[PDB]
Amino acid sequence: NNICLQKTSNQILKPKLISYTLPVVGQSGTCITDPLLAMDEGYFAYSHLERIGSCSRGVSKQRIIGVGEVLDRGDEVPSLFMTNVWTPPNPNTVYHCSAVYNNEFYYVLCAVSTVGDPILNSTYWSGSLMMTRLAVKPKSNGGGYNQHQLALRSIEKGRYDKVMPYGPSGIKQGDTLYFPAVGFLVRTEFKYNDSNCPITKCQYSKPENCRLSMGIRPNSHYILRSGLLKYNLSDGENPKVVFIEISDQRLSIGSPSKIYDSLGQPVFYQASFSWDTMIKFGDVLTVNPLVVNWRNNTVISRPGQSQCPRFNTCPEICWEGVYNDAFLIDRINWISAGVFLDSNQTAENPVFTVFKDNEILYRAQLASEDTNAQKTITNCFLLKNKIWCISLVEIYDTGDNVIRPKLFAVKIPEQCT
Amino acid sequence: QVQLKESGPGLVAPSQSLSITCTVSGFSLTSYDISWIRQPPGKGLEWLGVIWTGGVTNYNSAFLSRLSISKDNSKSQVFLKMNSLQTDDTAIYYCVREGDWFFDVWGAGTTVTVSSASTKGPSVFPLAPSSKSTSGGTAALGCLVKDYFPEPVTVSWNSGALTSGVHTFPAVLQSSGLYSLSSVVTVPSSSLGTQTYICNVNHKPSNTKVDKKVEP
Amino acid sequence: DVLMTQTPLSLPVSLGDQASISCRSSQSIVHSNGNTYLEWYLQKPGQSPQLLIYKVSNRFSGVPDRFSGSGSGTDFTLKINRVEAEDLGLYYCFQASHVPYTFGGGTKLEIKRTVAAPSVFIFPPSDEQLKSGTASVVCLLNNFYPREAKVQWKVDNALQSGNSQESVTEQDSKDSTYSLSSTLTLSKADYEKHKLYACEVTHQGLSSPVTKSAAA
Ligand SMILES: *[C@@H]1O[C@H](CO[C@@H]2O[C@@H](C)[C@@H](O)[C@@H](O)[C@@H]2O)[C@@H](O[C@@H]2O[C@H](CO)[C@@H](O[C@@H]3O[C@H](CO)[C@@H](O)[C@H](O[C@H]4O[C@H](CO)[C@@H](O)[C@H](O[C@H]5O[C@H](CO)[C@@H](O)[C@H](O)[C@@H]5O)[C@@H]4O)[C@@H]3O)[C@H](O)[C@H]2NC(C)=O)[C@H](O)[C@H]1NC(C)=O
Ligand SMILES: *[C@@H]1O[C@H](CO)[C@@H](O[C@@H]2O[C@H](CO)[C@@H](O[C@@H]3O[C@H](CO)[C@@H](O)[C@H](O[C@H]4O[C@H](CO)[C@@H](O)[C@H](O)[C@@H]4O)[C@@H]3O)[C@H](O)[C@H]2NC(C)=O)[C@H](O)[C@H]1NC(C)=O
Ligand SMILES: *[C@@H]1O[C@H](CO)[C@@H](O[C@@H]2O[C@H](CO)[C@@H](O)[C@H](O)[C@H]2NC(C)=O)[C@H](O)[C@H]1NC(C)=O
Ligand SMILES: *[C@@H]1O[C@H](CO)[C@@H](O)[C@H](O)[C@H]1NC(C)=O
Repeated sequence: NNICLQKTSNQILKPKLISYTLPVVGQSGTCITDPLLAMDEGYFAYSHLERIGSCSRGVSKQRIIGVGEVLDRGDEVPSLFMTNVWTPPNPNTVYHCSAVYNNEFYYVLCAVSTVGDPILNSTYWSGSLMMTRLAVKPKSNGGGYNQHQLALRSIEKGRYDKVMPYGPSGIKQGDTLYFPAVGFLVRTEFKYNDSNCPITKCQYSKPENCRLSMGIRPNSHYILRSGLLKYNLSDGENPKVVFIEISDQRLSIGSPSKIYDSLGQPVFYQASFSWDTMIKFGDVLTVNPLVVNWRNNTVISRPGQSQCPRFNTCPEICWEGVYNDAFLIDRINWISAGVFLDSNQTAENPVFTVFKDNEILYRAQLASEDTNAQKTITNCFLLKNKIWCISLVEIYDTGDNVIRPKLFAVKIPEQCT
Repeated sequence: QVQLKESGPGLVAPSQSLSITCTVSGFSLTSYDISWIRQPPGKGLEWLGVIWTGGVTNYNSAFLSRLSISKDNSKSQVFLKMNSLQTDDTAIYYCVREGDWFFDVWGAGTTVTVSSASTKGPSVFPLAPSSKSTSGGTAALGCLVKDYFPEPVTVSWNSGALTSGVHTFPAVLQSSGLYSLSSVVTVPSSSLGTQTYICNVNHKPSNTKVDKKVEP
Repeated sequence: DVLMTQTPLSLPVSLGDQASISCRSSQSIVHSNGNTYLEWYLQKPGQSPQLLIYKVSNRFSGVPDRFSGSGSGTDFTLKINRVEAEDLGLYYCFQASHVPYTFGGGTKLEIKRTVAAPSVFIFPPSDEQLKSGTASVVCLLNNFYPREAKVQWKVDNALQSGNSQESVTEQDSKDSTYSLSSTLTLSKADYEKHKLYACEVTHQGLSSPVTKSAAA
């Protein structure tokens, strides 16, 4: 599996638009929000919420959770071929779905909330979760093989009041599924040392800021800590979910995260939703005591607002940013790939980027510099020995004043010229 | 208690930049999209920009070169910045909340005047009740607020105790370039000389709050 | 870039009668979603605009049922039957089917009411302002229906011109009336012991009252 290891102004990445595969009807005129794209083996899970009207508050038309195969579409280009689609009854109660694939089934764990987004109405949230299993290769049946919902006998959340899936994709190890998650911890019970917060090189930074921005506001009742939710299929007739907190090395507010096998090992990515705006991801050293050997990356960051803009590294009170994940594609050189919004303070201009810790190797702009965009989900795999990445990129449609997900399949280039 | 409150500079010199902060209460910026609308004095409403819950920003094409919209989710603040300001730019500026492409809730507005003049606090003078100001049992008493350049002034009677029969006239710019207005309250003739009436005037741009007692 | 035209700049209407405002869009306003995002907003005097109608005919929460939106394609009308006094203000149509969102030029609704007579009061300058070296004489016409009215200032018995600024309030919701302040501003020296500072009002519902001040 050989790819260019040299920085090169050449336009050697040539992405293909394969969004036609997904269930997006542009002609409907609808906003498509809350996307999820998970790929493992030859299979993928996909989800979105389709709205008539504004993306924030237009009326929900449908929530889709679908699974299928990633196949060579006929010309050595991968496409998504959806085979099994479930529309949740009561679309408005389903939030924060996360997907892990094991043994011919994709399992999606979703928060259920009749009080709104659990992150925003967190003290009133029931805490209840739903686990849905979808066959990737369905079969003619009279019951639930193709789709059924499971019983979570218990939820072991430890000292947290509430735990929740929080991010698109997880991993399997044996029969144990690990979803990216977040724990809600009462702020008064959050033990932290202000001296630890890194204000040494920052003149306007204050010691309180790191603790204060572990919540969505300085006076939030809860703080959010990222982690994993563990589901051992080979454990009782109805298994329990067990929350597993992330280590406190390079701690940031709990945010949409992702854990993925790449080249034989799990990698963890955490979105930077506050002041540590440099990309947070790296090899998982241990899963159950979750500790991530974070990359010390000096080139990739995300756009923010005025308080925590791109390239900010000084502690600050802020809850802003965008989920732009990255996929390791060569562990010998630690080269990774992702789509990043190449702007300091506005959510615009998606650029597909192949990069090292201290160097962007090569890039393709997928749209114009003025083109508004948001969430980005990248997944890479082999197709007949070719490293391919499929990136979902939320892009703004100025004609309908809405946002819609576009899919790019991008072959990583073997040769720099 | 859902409210949008706008803090602005009052006065902006031509070619310099306008900065307004909107503080939001009772709602989450992540929950609702926020838009900026301006009313030119006399003239009708115009829409400048929207900031989405995600942080996507959409702007009127005309102001795109000179206009930036930003938000702090943690401090519940939305910020509008404009550059190369000119007299046409002088307007009341509104921070609005949007549901389904409609504006459900509106800030009170902040008044922005583009001018090279200096801000100047008002001088308040009593408009005394008199036989000449009395018709039957009803009498008129008032205060004249004069010589304040920045446009917004608020006049209160008896510290907001008396709101009955109160008319505050629209301000007129004088040859001086300083605005003048009269606030008049109708009161019982019997009350005069036994009841004390004091105007309370606030001119936020000059941080002026003054009380003037009105006697016959 | 989609333009909204409101046909009546001014609409006068009696209580209990039906007011009908028109709005034309320069292009189709139907979205791909198939919803026409046409909205009607009211601005009562002194307030921020408030939402009345969205998606052409939907009444926003709280809006009484006598408010009514209709339309097709590019022609929209709002109807207010049984117009009440608290309805007076500025009405704007608005489209959010196309970015940039755009407003119409506005329509002022005025309430036709029975002729009411002004109450006229005169206020002589405070000695405090007279210490300032300026002299302001204020004339107040209170609660008159036909806005049109003439105020004449006579210093001694000489008609004066070029020294007076007038200011009129917006129609009051409660009584459908207007009020007016005519200020005469002179220098202390120019207030040359002239006696007979007088204020002559003429209004549709009168036969010409005068109110006058002897200088000391
Ligand atoms: C998007 O944001 C990035 C990041 O901005 C940085 O982080 C954010 C969060 C904020 O904190 C912001 O304030 C930060 O700048 C911007 O890129 C950054 O741009 C700055 C300024 O252009 C760069 O700083 C320079 O880096 C170069 C090395 O590459 C260095 O030579 C510069 O030296 C300057 O400062 C010295 C003192 O520290 C001073 O002695 C120097 O004097 C010499 O040069 C002068 C001319 O430059 C000359 O007049 C003089 O006589 C001397 O010869 C000099 O003044 C300086 O340290 C950051 O490196 C850069 N960071 C990154 C990551 O790119 C982008 O600009 C912004 N994009 C847009 C479009 O705004
Ligand atoms: C980028 O730079 C940072 C420094 O800025 C660097 O941080 C270091 O990370 C490593 C790995 O997380 C830390 O090493 C750990 O230290 C603790 C305490 O000493 C040990 O208990 C850990 O050992 C456990 O894990 C090992 C690996 O699985 C096992 O082999 C071992 O048996 C234990 O189970 C581990 O050694 C280190 O302390 C920090 N601090 C430093 C050196 O500043 C980070 O690694 C760098 N990342 C990259 C990608 O290079
Ligand atoms: C969080 O959840 C609570 C509980 O459902 C919401 O409170 C209800 O609010 C509605 C309208 O505001 C009231 O009519 C009900 O009486 C409330 N219920 C209770 C049990 O008090 C609250 O509004 C939610 N907040 C957010 C931000 O979604
Ligand atoms: C899952 O449960 C089985 C027994 O129920 C155990 O043998 C196995 O080690 C468990 N796996 C994990 C990851 O805990």
